[PDB]
Amino acid sequence: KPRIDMHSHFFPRISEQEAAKFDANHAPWLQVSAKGDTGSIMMGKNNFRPVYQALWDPAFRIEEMDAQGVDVQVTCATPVMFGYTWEANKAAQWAERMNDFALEFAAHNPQRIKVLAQVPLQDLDLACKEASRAVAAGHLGIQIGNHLGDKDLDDATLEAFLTHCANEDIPILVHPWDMMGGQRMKKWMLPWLVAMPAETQLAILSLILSGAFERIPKSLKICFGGGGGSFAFLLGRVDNAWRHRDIVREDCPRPPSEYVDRFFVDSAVFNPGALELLVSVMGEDRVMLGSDYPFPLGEQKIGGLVLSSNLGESAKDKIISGNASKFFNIN
Amino acid sequence: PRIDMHSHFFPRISEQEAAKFDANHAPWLQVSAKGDTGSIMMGKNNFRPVYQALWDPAFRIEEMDAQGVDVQVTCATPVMFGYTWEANKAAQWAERMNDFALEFAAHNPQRIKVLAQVPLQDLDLACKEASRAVAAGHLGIQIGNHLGDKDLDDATLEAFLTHCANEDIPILVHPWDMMGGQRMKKWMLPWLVAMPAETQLAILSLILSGAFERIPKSLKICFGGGGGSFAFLLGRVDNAWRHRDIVREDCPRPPSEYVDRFFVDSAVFNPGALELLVSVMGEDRVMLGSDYPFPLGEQKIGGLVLSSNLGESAKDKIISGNASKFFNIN
Ligand SMILES: [Mg+2]
Ligand SMILES: [Zn+2]
Ligand SMILES: [Zn+2]
Repeated sequence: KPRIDMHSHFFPRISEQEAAKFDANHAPWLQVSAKGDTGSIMMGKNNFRPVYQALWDPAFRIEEMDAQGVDVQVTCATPVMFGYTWEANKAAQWAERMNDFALEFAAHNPQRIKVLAQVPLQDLDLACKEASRAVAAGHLGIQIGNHLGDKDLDDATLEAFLTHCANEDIPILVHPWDMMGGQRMKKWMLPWLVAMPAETQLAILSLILSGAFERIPKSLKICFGGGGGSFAFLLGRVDNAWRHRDIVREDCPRPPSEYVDRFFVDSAVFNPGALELLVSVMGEDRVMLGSDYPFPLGEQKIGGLVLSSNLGESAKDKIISGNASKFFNIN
Repeated sequence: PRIDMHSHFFPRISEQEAAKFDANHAPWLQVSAKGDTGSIMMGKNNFRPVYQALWDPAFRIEEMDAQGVDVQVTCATPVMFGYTWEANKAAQWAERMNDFALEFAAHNPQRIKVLAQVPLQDLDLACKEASRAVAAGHLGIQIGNHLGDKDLDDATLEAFLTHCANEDIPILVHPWDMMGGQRMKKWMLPWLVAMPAETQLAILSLILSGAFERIPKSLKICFGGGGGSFAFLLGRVDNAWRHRDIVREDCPRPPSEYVDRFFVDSAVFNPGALELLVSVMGEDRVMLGSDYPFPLGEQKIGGLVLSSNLGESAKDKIISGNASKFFNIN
């Protein structure tokens, strides 16, 4: 009965040169200090965002997985690696290259470290190919971004991808990215605080209200990050709209709240009360422990929030261990 | 007693009276022969179908009797903001609407009270208009968090709040639609996603910019629709403030400390969500709002509060207490 944290990130050892072979303006790459303790994700010549050793160093990662008490970690690509705006073939190469890095990262000790794969989601055919290929090679599932430009999960291209995954029994983690807002949310990390949970909610409602869950096989294992954003809280607002407006009701047959039996969320909500509403809405079976390691905005003491909760001992075990062992079939 | 502090009206404006300001941007009210329906018209195009309750105080009174609702605070439909029009035309528009709300109210000023609207695109015009209208009998103001082309929180908006803080003008802040552009086209998603989020953004903008430090605690200000997702996501904000010096930069106390500087209405449509809202705002800072008459307003006004596991003093505060002191209503 170990701790399994199923939402962490990594960034591969890519040089400006190798990145430039893909796109000297848009391919992210990794610059490490000469010491080797600090580092920066770089976009072309520009500095994207400063980072640290646990993101790229698998040996170093463990030592922190030890002091935190985490026994198995699922990790996946930092969202800046997605490449959804690039040209299909170039992106398909990129995903493959990235997914091999993830295996090299993982293979250092593939018992405590599982990976998820990225896919050229702008191109359905290549995206399925990469998903299958990658899982067959070791990955325990896929992580995708919650939208693709003006396409939300209700889009047929994205509904088809989910359907491929269900049929192939490949678990998906859905991550918000490329946040809405435009020029309204520069300061104070507002995009992490306002737009990310809104993106996630939108993803979730898009599946539910479009009807998608009626068409997508119940075998689909799908998980949303950040506790489903602000979903659980505004659900009542949503049922109410379904109950009193035909246009909200058109493509959605059952009341939206019944659909929480079709997906999973992570536990990253940062507040005991918020976590108790979340479990209430989702059930102890559908909530998995996620940290967002090693980003500053993640919980510094992984598992801490759940562990301190006024929750059943069985509930805690599930969220901390049980649910992801099933979901990702880690054993 | 029982107060509804969140609701709307629209005026009996003809196409021609509208035409004066604009015959294609100023909205007007079309009414059927069997005056039970009709709709808000923009130019000559149907803008939105509208039930008789949205005008006619008489009819509303009778619905206010069915619904056990003793007093109602009602303000403009966001359509008639016009925070995009030229500063002066919008001040003249603002002027008229605020009179319309006064004739609407002069049909039962015990049971019907109104807030005014401002030409927020111009600080002075908006300031003056505000002072005038409360003096005219409006119990306060409703503003959006937007202008249509605004960025939601700058030193300008802060200045306005300060004016109202000083002249004791109470404020209801009401959310905008457009955040997600060419997305959210179906299922009323702007109402379900964009609006909650806008409202959380308005709140967090006051808190993280440090505005509450520079604003007189006499500021009386309420956020619509439960504060959007604010209460549920507050944990996330505190965590950021604690681990990112940039979040902390202009915010000297943890953001959750500032909940004593503002109010929220209770429309969260769910008992579990209402308990959490209360746990965060405290029973003293949540008021009963229905968003009547709109289809997405609560249908049985008060029902979620009345039917809850809150205390009994708690319920009297939400139903009655808070709104009495907030607006000054006895
Ligand atoms: Mg589309
Ligand atoms: Zn993440
Ligand atoms: Zn409203």
